[PDB]
Amino acid sequence: GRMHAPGKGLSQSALPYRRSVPTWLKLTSDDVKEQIYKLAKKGLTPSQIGVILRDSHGVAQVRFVTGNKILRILKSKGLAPDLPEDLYHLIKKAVAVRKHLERNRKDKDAKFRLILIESRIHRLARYYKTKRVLPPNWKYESSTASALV
Amino acid sequence: GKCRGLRTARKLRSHRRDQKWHDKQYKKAHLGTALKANPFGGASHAKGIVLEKVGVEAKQPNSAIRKCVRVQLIKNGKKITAFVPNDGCLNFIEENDEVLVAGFGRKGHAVGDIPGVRFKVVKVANVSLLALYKGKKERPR
Amino acid sequence: VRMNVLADALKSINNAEKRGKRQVLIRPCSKVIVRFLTVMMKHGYIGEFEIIDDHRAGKIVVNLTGRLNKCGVISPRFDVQLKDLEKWQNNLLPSRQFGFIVLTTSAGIMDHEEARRKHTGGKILGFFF
RNA sequence: UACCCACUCCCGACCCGGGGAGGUAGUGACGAAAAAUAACAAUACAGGACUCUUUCGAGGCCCUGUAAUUGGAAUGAGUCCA
RNA sequence: UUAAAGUUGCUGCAGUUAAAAAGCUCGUAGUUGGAUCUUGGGAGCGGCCGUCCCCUGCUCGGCGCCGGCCCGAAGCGUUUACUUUGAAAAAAUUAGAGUGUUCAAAGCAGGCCGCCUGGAUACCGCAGCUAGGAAUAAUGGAAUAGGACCGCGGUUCUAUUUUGUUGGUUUUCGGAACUGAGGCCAUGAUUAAGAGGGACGGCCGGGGGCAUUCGUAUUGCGCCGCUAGAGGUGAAAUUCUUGGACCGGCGCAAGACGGACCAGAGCGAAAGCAUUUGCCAAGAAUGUUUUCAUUAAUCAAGAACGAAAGUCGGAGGUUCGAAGACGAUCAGAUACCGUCGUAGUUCCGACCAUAAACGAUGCCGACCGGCGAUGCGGCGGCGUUAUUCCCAUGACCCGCCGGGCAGCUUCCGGGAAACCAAAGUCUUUGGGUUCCGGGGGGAGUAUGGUUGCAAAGCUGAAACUUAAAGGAAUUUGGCGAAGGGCACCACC
RNA sequence: GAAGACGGUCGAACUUGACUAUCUAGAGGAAGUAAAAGUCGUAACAAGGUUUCCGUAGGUGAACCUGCGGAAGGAUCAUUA
RNA sequence: GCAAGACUGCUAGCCGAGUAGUGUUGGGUCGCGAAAGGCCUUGUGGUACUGCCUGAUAGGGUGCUUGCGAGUGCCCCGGGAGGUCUCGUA
Repeated sequence: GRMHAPGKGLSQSALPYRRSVPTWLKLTSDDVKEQIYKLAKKGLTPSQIGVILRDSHGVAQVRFVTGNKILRILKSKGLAPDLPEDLYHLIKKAVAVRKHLERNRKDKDAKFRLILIESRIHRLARYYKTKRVLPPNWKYESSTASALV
Repeated sequence: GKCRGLRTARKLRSHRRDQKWHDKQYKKAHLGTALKANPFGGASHAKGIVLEKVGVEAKQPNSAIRKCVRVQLIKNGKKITAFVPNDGCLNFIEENDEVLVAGFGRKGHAVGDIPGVRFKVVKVANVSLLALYKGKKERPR
Repeated sequence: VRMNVLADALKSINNAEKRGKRQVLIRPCSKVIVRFLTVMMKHGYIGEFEIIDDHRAGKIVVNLTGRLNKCGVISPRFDVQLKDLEKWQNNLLPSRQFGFIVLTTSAGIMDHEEARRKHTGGKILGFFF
């Protein structure tokens, strides 16, 4: 099931069969790109961009109304952050666990979950080095909290 | 095998090698301690000198005494006990004679009724015990 | 985790034949399962199948007759020369009169006697009888 | 604590000399292949085979066997001119 | 020494109880890896099917030809294994054709009245070399376009067949490097796995850590009235007591633990978790038309946690209490029982890594029967209650979905049986991956190494002895077991 | 053009000294095996007469016993608002 | 604009009126609830059945017989009177 958790699970999205835009929506694709630009300028993550674009304007998927995805448009303009958002969230969770363990010493379970989070970071960093996104000399040490966010 | 990969050859070769080396019948022949423990050194027959004749005890359901001759070898001077097979053949062996000690047949195990021995006698005074038992020849003096 | 889709699918239809069902849905779809059920239908052991088309890895539903006994698999894909075909078909085929073993070649996915008559070997894929 | 360069070859001025290289023997139950110590007759004896006497009993020429019996035809080991 | 030995298991072992899952997670080498890229068209030899032709191109010269087509070829059209052919692959020995060593093991001889002759072949795993095939695992281009294609336009260095016999010229003929603008393409990204990571909203749980508060009970101190007794056993005593033991009541002080609710219930990888409230940090589950796009379970060598007791320095020392001291049961108690009683039991730290740490059953993934309850979250529907009306919320009920501890029946099927929805999909053996055992003792023992202040933890034999030690189950036996019936050789 | 000599190089070997592996005295103690008869008691197997077993501590002639924490391989698959 | 169906709230003449007053937890049009008075056509029939309280003959806490377990009956008023209700008994 899960990579670190013991139990299994089954909860994920299920995209429908039809590769067609909805007929009732007359919202122009250039306009959809314009909300993608302005909500990305507001400073959110592409999962949040997708859920708000699905929520307010009621579009099924970006990939049907347009030809690309959200991160493809963000890297086409160039205002996307260099750090990936999942690595950013995992690093922020790790430094939150480190700040929790700064004051608590006997908490062995927090140290165990810290080892698990660092294991997941080391597992994903080699893939992001392999697919040539991150520089080859990049590495996550135990002290990178003032320079890396 | 437990591992059934295409490119997992000497994993299984090493596992076979370790569990073959960790056997007993295989370990009896491939270690020098077994040959250094046997006084024969892998030899079928051996020569030795008789120094005394001893009566040994027997097992539980068959109560008797058996006749074992003590034989000293020439390879190392080790003091071992043999066993005269046939009936009425103890009197042919006295002190200071050469005998041809051999095996018995259970790879150096105490066979049947006589504890503490693993070898018997085949020849005495350069003639076989069968000849001295059946009266085929005469013992020299 | 699912790596060999073929072995799981053929064990699924093997258990479906053993239990006594008539239709069974195997989850993954590759080209190799299509070719194996194709030559399965060509050599007359099972009923005609349907492949459902989705926008993902599809599924296959098969109508089953009672003519099949065992649908095995060989993992991994050992290479088979023409001098070594008798070595496999003596100890894996239940008899010489029937029982049919398939191996993938440079020409296509096809059985052993056609490989003998066109003189081309390849790696072994599976078997049935 | 054998005989010889004749067969197969080899150095050397060289048809012609030499070679325990080799060959020929004797010892030899490492081991392998072939293959003697028996065949021929029946009274003395249990009937199986074919027909009758409910069953013993005649014909039984092929008889399954077997008792230091008989006139026997044969070949070898070994002795031994060549 | 080999087959028997399916008792070394590549084919082809076993792991709940017969020998054997490290206590449980993380994790580097190695191993194993989701789907998908090209099919058909045109006609034939024949009674619709079996043979069967095409599926990259631009210089030298050729069954031919009347400036142009085809054919032969020095020059080439990314790459591994597999598969078939080909070369090169000492002889005897292995298999094997030929012939009367009289047979045969051998040998390459031999036959017709000078001649005929054979004295071959097959095999020689791998690795190296050359070729028609792209089914199978990966390689590979073009995404900040230093992307392809016919072309347009400039800078620098050099080969001769061209410029009155000739000293001499850039050329023309043309080689290479750089290079500015535009056109042209169908201008370049397959999806979203009943794989994985992450984000979002409600929530769930004795999950953790820190700080709090509460509840009796134990023991002791201070006071009050009371009497000569609390100690314990099928049986007494050692214990304390007019120096007031014991009990009842009022207050103070310390320490331990959170009963009844408290369940074949929940959480955590495992050891383990139960008084209230507050703070911090996660995590499974359900919901998704969100995001990333093969990131994937498995783990040599390496790391964190780890019941109880064990050692080391402090604080407090109430109950309980190894050793130690007595009384009886006893023939003998140094053991059971009763009275005191040390370390320890509690926290702050510093360590070691052991259990019947046991579901005595590794982890991931799929498939194969039913049934009713239980816990989480969601999807709807009668009806009642928050008093009477209207919607959603908590609670009741009906039925569904996904995960988990589980329960009942079941020749599914398996096994030696007890039994098992896995302990099945195993001779009809093959989904992938770590660890561990070949008779029982000697023995987790000698010794070596290694961690440890200390006990010990891991690795780990040999010699010698025996033919048994062991697992499941019916019947006899005897119980200082349970439950029945019988008798005047038992009782009333 | 011999003998002989100073230098170089390869160098067998010798003396001194350390170290390493095998065999053999080895005073002495600690153990198990092969057996049929000698004393204390039967520790465990039937509620083994104190239920058994596993880790960690402690003394004893002996199997053994006692805390602390677990197990059912136990005699309980179950105790009624 | 035609055009009737399906069920339903209350009042037992209608207006005052769902008006004072009450109120839950989170709401709303909000449940519960008379009256002084007026206009007066002048105020409906069959049929049950009732321990107490909170807060309806509602819902739910809970009752009585005598030892036991369960049934019978159990609002008020007037009158006729009798004297311990059954089913089996841990």
